[PDB]
Amino acid sequence: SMSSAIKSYKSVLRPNERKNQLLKSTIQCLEDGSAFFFKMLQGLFGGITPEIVRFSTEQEKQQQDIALWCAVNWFRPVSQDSLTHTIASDNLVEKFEEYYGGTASDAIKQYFSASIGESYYWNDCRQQYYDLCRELGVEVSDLTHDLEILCREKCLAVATESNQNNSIISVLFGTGEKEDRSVKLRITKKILEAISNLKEIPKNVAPIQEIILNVAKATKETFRQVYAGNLGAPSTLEKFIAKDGQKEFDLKKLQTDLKKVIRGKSKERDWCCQEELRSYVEQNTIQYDLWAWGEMFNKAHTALKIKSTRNYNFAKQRLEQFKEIQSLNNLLVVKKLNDFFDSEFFSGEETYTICVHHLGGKDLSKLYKAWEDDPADPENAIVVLCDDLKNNFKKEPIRNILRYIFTIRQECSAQDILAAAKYNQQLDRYKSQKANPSVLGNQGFTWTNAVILPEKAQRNDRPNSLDLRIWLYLKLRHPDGRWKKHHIPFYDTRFFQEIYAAGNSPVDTCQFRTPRFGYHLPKLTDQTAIRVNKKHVKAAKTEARIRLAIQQGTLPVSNLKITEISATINSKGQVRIPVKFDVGRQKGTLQIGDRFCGYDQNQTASHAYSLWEVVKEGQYHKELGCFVRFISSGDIVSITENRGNQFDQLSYEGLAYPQYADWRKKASKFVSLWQITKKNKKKEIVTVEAKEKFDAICKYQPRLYKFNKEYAYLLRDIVRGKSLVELQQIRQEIFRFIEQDCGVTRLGSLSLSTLETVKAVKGIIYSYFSTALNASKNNPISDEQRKEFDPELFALLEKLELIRTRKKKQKVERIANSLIQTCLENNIKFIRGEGDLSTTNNATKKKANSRSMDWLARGVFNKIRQLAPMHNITLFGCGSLYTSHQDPLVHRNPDKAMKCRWAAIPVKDIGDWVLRKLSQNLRAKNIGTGEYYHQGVKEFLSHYELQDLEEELLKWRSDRKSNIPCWVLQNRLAEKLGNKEAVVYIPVRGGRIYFATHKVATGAVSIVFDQKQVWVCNADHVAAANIALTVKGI
RNA sequence: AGAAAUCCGUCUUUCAUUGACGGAACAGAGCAAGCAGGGUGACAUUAUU
DNA sequence: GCCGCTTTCTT
DNA sequence: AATAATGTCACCCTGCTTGCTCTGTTGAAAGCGGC
DNA sequence: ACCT
Ligand SMILES: [Mg+2]
Ligand SMILES: [Mg+2]
Ligand SMILES: [Mg+2]
Repeated sequence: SMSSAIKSYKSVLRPNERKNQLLKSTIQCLEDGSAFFFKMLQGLFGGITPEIVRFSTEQEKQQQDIALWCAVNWFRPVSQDSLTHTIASDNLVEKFEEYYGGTASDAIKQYFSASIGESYYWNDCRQQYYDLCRELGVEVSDLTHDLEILCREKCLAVATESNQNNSIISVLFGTGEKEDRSVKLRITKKILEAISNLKEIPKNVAPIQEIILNVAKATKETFRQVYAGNLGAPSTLEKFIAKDGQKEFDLKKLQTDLKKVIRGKSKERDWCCQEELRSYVEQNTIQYDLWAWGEMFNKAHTALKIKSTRNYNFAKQRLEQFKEIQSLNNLLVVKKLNDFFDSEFFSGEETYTICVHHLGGKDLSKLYKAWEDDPADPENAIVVLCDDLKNNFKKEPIRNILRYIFTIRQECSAQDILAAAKYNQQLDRYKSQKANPSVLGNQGFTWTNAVILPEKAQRNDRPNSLDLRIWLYLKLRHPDGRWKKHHIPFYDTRFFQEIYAAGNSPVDTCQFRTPRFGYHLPKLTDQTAIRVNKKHVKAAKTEARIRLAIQQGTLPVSNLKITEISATINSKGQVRIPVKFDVGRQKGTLQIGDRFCGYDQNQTASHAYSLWEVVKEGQYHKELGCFVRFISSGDIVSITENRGNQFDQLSYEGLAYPQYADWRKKASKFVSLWQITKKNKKKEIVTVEAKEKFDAICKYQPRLYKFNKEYAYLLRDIVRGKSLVELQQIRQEIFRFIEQDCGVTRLGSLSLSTLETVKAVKGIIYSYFSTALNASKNNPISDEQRKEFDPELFALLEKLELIRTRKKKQKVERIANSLIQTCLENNIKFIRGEGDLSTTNNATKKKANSRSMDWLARGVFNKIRQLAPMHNITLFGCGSLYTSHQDPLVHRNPDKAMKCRWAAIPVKDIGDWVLRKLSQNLRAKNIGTGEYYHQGVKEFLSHYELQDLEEELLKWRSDRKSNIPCWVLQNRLAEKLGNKEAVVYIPVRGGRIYFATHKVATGAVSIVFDQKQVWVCNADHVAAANIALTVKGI
């Protein structure tokens, strides 16, 4: 079938005063009718029955909890604006049972027992339904009968059966002739009859078309008139009659569609309360208008259905969580675990929830073993495990909690202790968990056929200024209630460029006139002569280029064949323009010649991509079950130029050290004048001269943006113990750093490091405000106070955060663009990406969590997911586990194959940290990836013939005076490699080098290491290859 | 149908009226975390009496 | 053919 | 032993800040009468 | 496990 995607444009409307008033009144009208339908539909959904739900969910393959669907429609947490019949949560269960005829299910119990925010209140929508029946002056059974018709006609969304657009307005309040349903039902039933018992199932549809025409007593030219009275969109049966006749016949499918029609049309639409309901709606809104009532209904109905569905799923989830909690609730082990706070191993003012990560997690087991194996030295076992654990990502255990656990290890096993910690976390999260309130929301309203078509646009073009206006033609409601259409303009140079400007190209047709869709605008020259206001130049430039393209006759004509464009408008005048377009036919599974890629997301280094082809002959891959060939690997990059020099906006690290001496000098003059205040001995004040820290920062010659982050921290430290006078002087320095020369307000790339730098600068200003206003636990400060004290610098807080927000949005867009453009250029139809990456969690260090917040792994994946189907490129998510260590084309071909990662360190640069890592890795044989790094250390010693060192290398702990020095390893390696500048391969986690069996990374070179031929590859390119080769779902 | 308008943004000790460039959007609810001060509380290294 | 309205469509 | 420097780790608070998921929307396709 |  033909796949499609959606692009869109967003601007603000510019109506004159009179039309602005009309638009304001029309939107207010639509909004008030929306609130009315919201309350009325809340009432009507309060009125559904178990048997309506049963009928709507009946063909569902998984059985639905009908009682729970009833519940999520009968009782809703709601806002004060729709609260009509307050119910205490106490009574929820009881009242539900009264309505349901039986005991409330456990999932329903979880839904009722869940928390709600303070501005929300439980509302009994079934009582609201009864009172609505009274207001309408109809019997309850009558309105319920009409509700059954509505839910059968798909006019309302019930459970898993979605609504049929806005059809409710036409079906219930429409003024026109309707279908002859009995005719369609008879014809459909006999057609299913006739095709039920065929003694020869034809391969083509011609005999079946014969049968249908004979039953319907019509010809191919009269079937529509006979069957549907020439009314409505063509049915499946009409289009079956329309088919060629040599086309193949799917008997199963025709029977399925005919059964659908018999099921949906067996009961007629005989309303009981139609005219009451129409009078009610019209009195509470405006005189009947299909479009306007449709918009009101759409807003209200969407708002209600999304929350009912979410609460259904949430209640099921909550029941599962509750059963998991009550399962591992070992009363005694939990109680003694928490008795840690009531024991003298804790002297804190307050307690806190004990979690798995506070215990070391699984490794608590190991610790118990130590205690079994060497009692009466428990402190050393604790210290050894803690040192072995320490990870730059995971949060370290609480030493006293482990100390107290030793006390009770005879009574409480390791597994029961970790079960108890898991129970603590799960119960806490279960208790704060909140049900979802039904609220109208602030969605806008859509006018259909609102944009004047580009080829019909009124254009007041000048020789040097194209008419840049796009006009909507909208029906608006006047004070007398009359609807009239008015022209309202808006500007969008991107919508102008991509679609709306009048193309004149003799030979070119494209979908969107922008580079990623294959079109580039002409270059501006010395003849361009742009003379506009300063605040329009960029827009002017785009206009100029389009003008040039029209003058050259090279502006492509849009091939989208747009016949109507709709516009969605809100109360603030903003307009949204959706454009749907076809992207090609749906792809089949991998053929030979199909190309696919994978991408690896990195933080400090570039995202990597790896490009592969399915081949007829070549290297076989089991998991793909095909032959594959490596095309190429690379770094994801987004270059822009400054007078010929290139910059990767994604990775640029700013000026090298020697190139910003002046800037550094200025910072230097400041720090020589100041000192850091510190008072954590007693209340006595300790002074250190800031230059000490500044020299330390400048010692290892960082590049510009790292330097700026480090200097931001320094400034914050300088600001900490000062007085107001001092702060006034310091305020002058803070402004110079932020605003001039190399400050984040003029320089900084889209790199993660730059975002962290801007965050550190915000930290400076935050510390300024905290110290100035004497902040404390008993004296919290607010934004009101901060703004009153120093409005300008408080404004800089928001400005810096907006800078970060804009950087991050632009960055996500640019990463997706670079990868998609790589795919288009290398004819890639499939992308694999890690859909698995961590966001943030209590078990992770706050520094790593903050970095991950600025990393935006999920956002990047979502953006690639958004852009890929716009070029018929499929994106698959895959689990990220072990993708950095698998050996490409060897792992799962046929067996599991993994290796450590390596770094290329010059021998002179081999410091005590290398020994730390080497020692740790060697004495680190364990489950998971440690085994591969222990193996890598083994191979390292073998290759460099340093095995004699292994022994003492294993006794290496940090700070031991009898540790082997760096000069030892450096001198052996320089003995063997000849000099001090030759590289040494070291196994280190996160290293950028992978020793691959195969040449699976562009630019790899083969060496022999530990008597093994192996390709020295970029580790992230290896990871991208691993991701590309994965087939398993996430 | 009313000549005005950066649609929204990015890079650069380069800030550009011919510099180089990028983007489907929107609503509500929910969840997860971060920071600046301030408190608590454990450990570890130095360097001494 | 267009506009503005109706209806049904099982995608 | 014991004091005090400097660093690590964690746990809490007030009042702000952020990213991510969920469940949805931005209709399709035909005829009619009046232009 | 990703992430260094
Ligand atoms: Mg990865
Ligand atoms: Mg700038
Ligand atoms: Mg990687």
